[PDB]
Amino acid sequence: KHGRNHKVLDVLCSLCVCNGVAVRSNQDLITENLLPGRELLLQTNLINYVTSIRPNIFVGRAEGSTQYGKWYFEVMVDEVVPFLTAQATHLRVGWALTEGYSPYPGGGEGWGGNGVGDDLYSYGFDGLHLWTGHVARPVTSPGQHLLAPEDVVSCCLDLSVPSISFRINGCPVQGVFEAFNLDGLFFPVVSFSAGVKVRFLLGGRHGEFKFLPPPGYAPCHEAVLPRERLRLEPIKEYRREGPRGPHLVGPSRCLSHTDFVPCPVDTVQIVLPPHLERIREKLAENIHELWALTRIEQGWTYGPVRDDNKRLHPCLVNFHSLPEPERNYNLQMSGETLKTLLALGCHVGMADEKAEDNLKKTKLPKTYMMSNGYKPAPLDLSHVRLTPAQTTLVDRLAENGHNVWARDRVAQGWSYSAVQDIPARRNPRLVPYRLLDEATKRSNRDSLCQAVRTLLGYGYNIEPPNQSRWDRVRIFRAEKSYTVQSGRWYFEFEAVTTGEMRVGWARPELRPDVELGADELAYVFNGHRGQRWHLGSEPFGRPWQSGDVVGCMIDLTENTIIFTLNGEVLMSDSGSETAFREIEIGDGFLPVCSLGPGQVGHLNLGQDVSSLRFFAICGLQEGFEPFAINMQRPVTTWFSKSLPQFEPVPPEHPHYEVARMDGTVDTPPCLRLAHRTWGSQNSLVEMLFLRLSLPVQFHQHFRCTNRDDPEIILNTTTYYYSVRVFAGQEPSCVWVGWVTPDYHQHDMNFDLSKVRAVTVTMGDEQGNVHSSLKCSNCYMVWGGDFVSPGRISHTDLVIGCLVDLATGLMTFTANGKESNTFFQVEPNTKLFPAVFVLPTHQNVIQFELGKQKNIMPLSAAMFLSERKNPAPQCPPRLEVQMLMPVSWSRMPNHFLQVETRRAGERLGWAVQCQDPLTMMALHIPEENRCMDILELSERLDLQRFHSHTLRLYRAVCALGNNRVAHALCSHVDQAQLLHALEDAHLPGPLRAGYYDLLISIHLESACRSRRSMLSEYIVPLTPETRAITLFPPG
Amino acid sequence: SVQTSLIVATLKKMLPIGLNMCAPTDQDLIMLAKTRYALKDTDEEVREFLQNNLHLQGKVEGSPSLRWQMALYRGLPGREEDADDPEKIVRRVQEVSAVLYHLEQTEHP
Amino acid sequence: PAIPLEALRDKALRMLGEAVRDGGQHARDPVGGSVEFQFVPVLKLVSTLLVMGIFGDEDVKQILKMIEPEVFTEELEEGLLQMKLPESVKLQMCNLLE
Amino acid sequence: GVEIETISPGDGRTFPKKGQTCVVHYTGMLQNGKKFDSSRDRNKPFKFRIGKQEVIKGFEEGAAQMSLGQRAKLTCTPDVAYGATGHPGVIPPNATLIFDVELLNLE
Amino acid sequence: QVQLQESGGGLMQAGGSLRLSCTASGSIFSINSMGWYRQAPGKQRELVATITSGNSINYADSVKGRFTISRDNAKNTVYLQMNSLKPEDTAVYYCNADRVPNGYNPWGTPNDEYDYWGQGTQVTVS
Repeated sequence: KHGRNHKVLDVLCSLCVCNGVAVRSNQDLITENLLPGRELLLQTNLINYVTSIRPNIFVGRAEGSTQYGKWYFEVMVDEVVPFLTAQATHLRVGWALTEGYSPYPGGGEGWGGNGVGDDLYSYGFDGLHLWTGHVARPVTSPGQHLLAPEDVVSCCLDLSVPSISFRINGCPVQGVFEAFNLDGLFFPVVSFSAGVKVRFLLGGRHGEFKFLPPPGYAPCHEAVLPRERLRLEPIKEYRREGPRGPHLVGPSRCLSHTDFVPCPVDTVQIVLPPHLERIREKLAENIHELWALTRIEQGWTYGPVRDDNKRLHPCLVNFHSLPEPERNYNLQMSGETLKTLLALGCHVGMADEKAEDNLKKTKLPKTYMMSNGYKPAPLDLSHVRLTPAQTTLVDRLAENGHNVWARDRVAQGWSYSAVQDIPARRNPRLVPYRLLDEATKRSNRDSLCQAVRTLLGYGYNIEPPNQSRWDRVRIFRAEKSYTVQSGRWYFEFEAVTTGEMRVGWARPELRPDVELGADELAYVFNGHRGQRWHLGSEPFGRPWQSGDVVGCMIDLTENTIIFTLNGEVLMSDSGSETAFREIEIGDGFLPVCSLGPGQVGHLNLGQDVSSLRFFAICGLQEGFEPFAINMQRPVTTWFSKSLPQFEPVPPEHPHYEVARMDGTVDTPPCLRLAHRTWGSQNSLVEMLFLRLSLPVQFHQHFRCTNRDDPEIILNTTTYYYSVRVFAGQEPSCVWVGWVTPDYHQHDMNFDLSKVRAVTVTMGDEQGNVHSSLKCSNCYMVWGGDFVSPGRISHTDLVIGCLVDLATGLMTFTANGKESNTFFQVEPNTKLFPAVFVLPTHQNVIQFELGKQKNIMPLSAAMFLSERKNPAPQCPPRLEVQMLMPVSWSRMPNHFLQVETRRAGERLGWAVQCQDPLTMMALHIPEENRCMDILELSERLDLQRFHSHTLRLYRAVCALGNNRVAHALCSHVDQAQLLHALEDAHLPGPLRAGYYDLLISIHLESACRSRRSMLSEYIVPLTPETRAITLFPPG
Repeated sequence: SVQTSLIVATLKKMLPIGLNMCAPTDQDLIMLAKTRYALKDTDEEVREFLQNNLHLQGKVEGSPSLRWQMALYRGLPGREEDADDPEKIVRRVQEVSAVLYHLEQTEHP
Repeated sequence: PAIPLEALRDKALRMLGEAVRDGGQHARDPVGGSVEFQFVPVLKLVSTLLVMGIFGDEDVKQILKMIEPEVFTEELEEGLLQMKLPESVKLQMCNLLE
Repeated sequence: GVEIETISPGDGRTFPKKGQTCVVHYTGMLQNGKKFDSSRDRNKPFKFRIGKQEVIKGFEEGAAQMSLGQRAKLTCTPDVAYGATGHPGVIPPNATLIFDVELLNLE
Repeated sequence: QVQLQESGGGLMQAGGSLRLSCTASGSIFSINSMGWYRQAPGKQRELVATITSGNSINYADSVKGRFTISRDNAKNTVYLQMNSLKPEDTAVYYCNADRVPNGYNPWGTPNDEYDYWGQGTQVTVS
């Protein structure tokens, strides 16, 4: 009720023993009443790491997209090793979304090992289940072997109608994924544990399909982008390997449907000046000159007749003596070129000022035998050359032509494919202009450049014309146990790419959301432009390039930081060597670096001196020391995880306030969220994502579904909370419902359409579907839809929500009116009360927890102790939790090695992982998520609670309670204990606790029993007894 | 100014060079000679007391902090095994002592 | 509840061996955070196993030599007695020598 | 009564008979998904006679029904023993079970 | 977009006089050249006759066949008077519209890219 405290555990297990006397009664009662329940004490397990690999083939659907909807691929298993290292090799294959599916290694939902189907942004099939939302779904198939080796499984996807299908060993499965959102781009994904070998079959060139695709679905190998080569890569990675060693990489520039759709400028609405007709035909005449030039350069020749294919020139005169068809043919496109110029901002009019007279018009090949042709080039480029502004104008003009052509091709219906299937309207060059290779770009802009030369020869007067994006930034900082408050240190940062790369020293309590340098807790230097950053931008040094190493020495004796670039001290504008001065001792400083989107660096802290380049150039004789040099193990580092997470409300927040009031009369106990600085300067207003901390879990199965009757209240199953919207708050900005632990959407232009709901349909294999089941990661409704007011609304809406632990029927109630919408979820959903709001008034939200007609309070739902009490209550554990954009997370000291390579046109690409890696995971029961156990090295409160939990475990089985010790062995396994013994990154208190727990639950009674007998020396008469002598014979 | 004077500026530009010769293990003898010049003695006298204090050479095994520094100093490509002559060692330590002692005098006068 | 005694014996002997080697190398990153947290839990394990009689002849020979090599070898190496220690590790060392 | 569902096929031909001590390694959970009894984690397989019912009765029935080399999830209804007043400290008195047990080297 | 109807011909015996009237309407653009294409059995799209504004027949492939293509720009409906029915004429026909007359392209590849193919109908020779 009050929360997780160590002092409560001390109070509990003061009953463990007294003066060295065990109390079996209290020991068994505490064991039986805490250890089977398991909602309070955190639990720890051993798992093995997983890795997800994708092909770089991103295909999606939107309004007018240039992509095809249907695609098909296969995976064939070479070999699996089941139950490797005491855990089954998890292996799922399916489809995943670039925008939303981030499979960060280590931790996550459930007990970690998050694969394809452990989220609503990806759907997979491991052989027997269609995994989605961390939930397995058994399905009947002809062969149920869970991807045994030498088995080939196909998977196809349709975007025009949302559909995902699998064909295990050629035989299709009886399940189909459908009704999923179509946002972003979908790619194949294979999630695997170690000790596995698979092959990615893409058909056609890269590999060959074992089974031909069903009609409609196309091979994925043809969807490869023109400038991209088919490469297997980790999906969302923050670390790679290079020449020097581990290379830290930042985020990546990802595509979507927005850049796959073209949006051109309409040029048919442009008025025609006289200059239109001024140049419309002189451009056409030079165009005819290029026509003669092209037929000369080709195998064609001179002729009077109207057939270029037979070595004939239709015009047969220098000036085109062209009929109505071809005259209009050149007329309209010359005009349209002028229309695009005017629309996009190029000026119009060609005042040559004797430049036409200067124009030679004498570059004639003279191959013509008669009056045909005789069109000479006028040396437009030689007389007047292009300028870079005009060349970029050429690029965007050809882009506009590409986009209008793509627009009409899409309107009639065309698809992108690397093979140009004309009868299928397939073409590899219909995607927007920002994606075609350099050949198409040059071939579509070179004639435009020649047209620009013609304009220059004509003397043309043409003149050339809240989301902080935490996803694009990543902060990497050494662990807070390595802080230095004295000494002189030095750590290198090597640059692989040139981007927004920041490097320096930061206070250990730096905020992950705000970027480096903006806060006073970061003395950082951005080497993209050389500028340093303590409380703002400051010009300094010089911008760097690829291959440059920055030295970043700090000395706390002189309270300064000095940066070196390639062994030479960077110099400030004023000429000062030190970038920052007058630094207080503070709490210490830590090596930190920020990487922009698509940046690669090498943060060499200085573990090995020979690897540490340029240290002798600057630092060996200067008295500075390599940061973390003598430490044998590599330094653990923490990266800013971009996955948003709910955290408890901070009372230190200067913008939001929560007031908790209990004992209210004619009112349930309430928590009011208000804006501390509404309508003031520098006030942040964004989407506020609330969530009450405690979960609500359904019963195991759905066996049976106003001064109320006490027995009916005791028999009820439903619960009801009410959120109250204040005057001045827009009901259209309020969303009330139910969040699963898997909710990680932080977008501030929130729409109910953006939520992820997906349905799974399992039926007869021959085509009679019977079972369908829908799920969603969220269950809000749109408050504007509910109010239907259609303008300040002073009325207070109590938009309350119902939930019954049986039959999953969730109905709503707005301003005392039953709701026409309902939701249905399977048992054991573990939902959370939630409300989303856009602050528009001083008073914003009031959570209200109480009872209603035939209604059991939500407090009685979330707390088992008061399940019979109808009185509403607000114990300190329940609280408002707000979403936070980013949070720190540990990077494991070792990552899974994967070897991926292609073998042949038939075999294709193969993925192999052999070395197994095991991680200990600490699972928080309420949030249904696990962190790495080593992550507690900076989470000191959870460290305190887990150390005291180990103390509880030791002393419930202390003093020879072998029954309870056996009961403990389920919680704490033998292999678990062995790994906690062997590892070195375990914190101090946890290490001592686990060692003493092993001794207590396995060796304490036996050791005591032997110790009580070592006092005596009862010795019998044996031939071994006559063997002992005082001095052994040397 | 005094700090920006070009003589001290060249000197501080050449301290990396001017500490490149001496071994890190020699820093004990550096400190003893440091006090020796602090006593305002002549060059001959400080060198004589340097020879009198020669045997108090630092030990590589004493601290791992200087162990890897010795690894750098021995693995330095320009270093040679014949440069272990105590005469060259004492001349270079007394010279470095004179330079940086007057240097710290100018920084903290 | 049971657990492999011979596996625990070899595993703990190896763990304290690498702990002694690390204490020889004088790292600035002691396992767990401090020399105390590096040594006291392992020494509790060794003391409990020793009084429980699990260790064999060759194994206690290793333990003796690796507490103190020069004095305790039969007919450089930094002993656990040889290198300096905090209070709690000394306490467990005395419980081992007893 | 149990709901036995095969996971990976095995021999499918040799089934345990009444009067044979079979050796099985398993990972037992509750209906929630709750790893508490894992002989794989303990690295020690478990032996059981069929007929004496030294093992829990639902596991005994499902183990008789599976074959060597094959793994199956046994969904054990609470009518299996210690379904009321269960083993203290590990299992609350009234709850379900599941066991992803495979049989290896049937004796 | 320009979404023209391809029709004309059908099942016929050898040497069958067929008027393949491909109808085009609802199109302001790509009214210059109105080409005819043909998939022979196991063959690519072979152009047969590309009429042009002013009723100008194009001769690039299969000039020998008496295609006799005609069109008026008033209604943009083309009609192909194909009598010669060779065995390889047992095939399918297509009707494309574009504003680049065949045998005349001094701009580049995008101008050729502007084209609007047809439905596709069988003309069978027996």
